[PDB]
Amino acid sequence: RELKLLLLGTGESGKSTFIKQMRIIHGSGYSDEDKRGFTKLVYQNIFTAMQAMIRAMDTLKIPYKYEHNKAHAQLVREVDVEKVSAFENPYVDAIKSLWNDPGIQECYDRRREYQLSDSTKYYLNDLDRVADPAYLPTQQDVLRVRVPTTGIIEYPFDLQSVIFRMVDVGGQRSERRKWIHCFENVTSIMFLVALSEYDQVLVESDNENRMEESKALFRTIITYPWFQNSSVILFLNKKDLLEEKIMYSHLVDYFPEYDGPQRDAQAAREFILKMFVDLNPDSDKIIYSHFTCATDTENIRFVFAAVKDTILQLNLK
Ligand SMILES: Nc1nc2c(ncn2[C@@H]2O[C@H](COP(=O)(O)OP(=O)(O)O)[C@@H](O)[C@H]2O)c(=O)[nH]1
Ligand code: ALF
Ligand SMILES: [Mg+2]
Repeated sequence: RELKLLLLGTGESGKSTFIKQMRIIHGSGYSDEDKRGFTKLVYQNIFTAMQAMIRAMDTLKIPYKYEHNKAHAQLVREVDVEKVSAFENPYVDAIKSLWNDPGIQECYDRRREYQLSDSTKYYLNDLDRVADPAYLPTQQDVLRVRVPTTGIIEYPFDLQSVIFRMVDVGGQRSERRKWIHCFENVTSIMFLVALSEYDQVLVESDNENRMEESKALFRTIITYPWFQNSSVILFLNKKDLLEEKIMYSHLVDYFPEYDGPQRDAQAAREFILKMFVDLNPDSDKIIYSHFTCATDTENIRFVFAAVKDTILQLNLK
């Protein structure tokens, strides 16, 4: 009855964000209790970002500008999110002072040297409103919250006239080996790759570029013999991150083969798309690609409007 889909990609790529977007558009919008729960999630995300960037500053031995905030920094090291609660007054001022500190700002601008959530800037801009006790996060705040998924999570859903069940899976290397069981009757595969992953290395490995791992995984998935009868769609996510990363980072250093002009977001996107589509072994196969940004509802709407039609045309029964 209902067709089975997979959302595949390396960790942090953005699969769960697309699941949230699909639920929001063609499902049930999140309720007040949902946002109340997500407030704590946002709180621990902010705490994790603060701790990670302080640890990065320490490892990189970058001096601080504010001596007083150093005390707060120590307090930051003492905060533990296992026995977590709502944000408290003594922490909001310290976080604001740290974020306003130019030294840690430069450290974050150098974020390529360590792992960090892409939502850090958004929450930092939010500042008091998010940290305000009267926290009423909007759909954007809920979408821009990071919660590492793990294990196979089937998400039943249906279109206006057809039923298409999705499957969200983890992207961490240790977890990918659990996918064996979700390939039983795949009707079409959606693959997510972070356009901005070209600069950051994996989390599980600090020496392998994320883009190389993503390309290897895409090749491995296409090489699967039993997917020959299933369509594949390559969602190029996080274009809004890449349009700034390229402006701030040169794609030549990551992949020198991209000899195109610098600062051209469209050129870099086209180069990445060509590089990924080249990995297919046999040209008779067709690969559909769509630039997108899971954090924007309109882009997901537009992409899905055609993805559903393509899937329906692919499977006539
Ligand atoms: N700015 C931006 N952030 C994104 C986009 N896609 C995903 N993210 C963020 O990336 C973080 C991690 O994505 P995640 O949901 O874990 O994807 P998953 O690893 O495949 O499950 C989330 O907190 C999202 O807010 C995007 O297109 N643009
Ligand atoms: F990297 Al994930 F769920 F965020 F596998
Ligand atoms: Mg996830």
